[PDB]
Amino acid sequence: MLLPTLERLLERCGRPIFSNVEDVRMVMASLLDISAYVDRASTKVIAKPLRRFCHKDPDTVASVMEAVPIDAAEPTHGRRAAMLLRCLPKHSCDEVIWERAVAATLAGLKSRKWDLHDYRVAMAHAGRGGRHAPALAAAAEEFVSSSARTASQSELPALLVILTSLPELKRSPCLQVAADRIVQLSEILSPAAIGQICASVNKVSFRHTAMAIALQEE
Repeated sequence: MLLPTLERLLERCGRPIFSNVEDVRMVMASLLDISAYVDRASTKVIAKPLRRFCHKDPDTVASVMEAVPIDAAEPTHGRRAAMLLRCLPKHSCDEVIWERAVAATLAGLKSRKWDLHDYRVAMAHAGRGGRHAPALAAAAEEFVSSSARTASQSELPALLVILTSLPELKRSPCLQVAADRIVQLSEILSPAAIGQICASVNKVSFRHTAMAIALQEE
């Protein structure tokens, strides 16, 4: 609800200064509630101790997660899910919570009210886990389709990162669809952008003559 109220208590939460379980549980409930309502900078800071207690025990995660639920049609709660997956351990996490987050991400992917970085963050963390439920990647071939309809120079690096990161999408024709978009959008020569395109294409051995000539013209 209030961002600055809970930020000063992080130093007393990561270290067991507040040895009481209930006090840190209420603090973590407030932190999870505000995690949806953050800026682009405090998102990194809030997850520093929360990742540790999330790694500690799935029941500790659930005691706070049920206190503050997660919605998929809202950008802020979609983020809440994103840093949930950020803090979710790759090993000490029950597959039920993983599937619940997967369903939330599915409904959010069909919502698309989230900010542009939310999809990248959620997909990166899902790939980091990668233990179960690749069904999102399934729906991904539609989402990467929808972005391909607009596919402006700003969203193109994120779209191709999403495309070339998923193992199921490595050989999908939407790669060629975005490839022809790159040809049509060859007038944009932003160095960091083309760096991202190169870091996306090099993930696989993608070969396309039009990309080669168009990229090597400049």
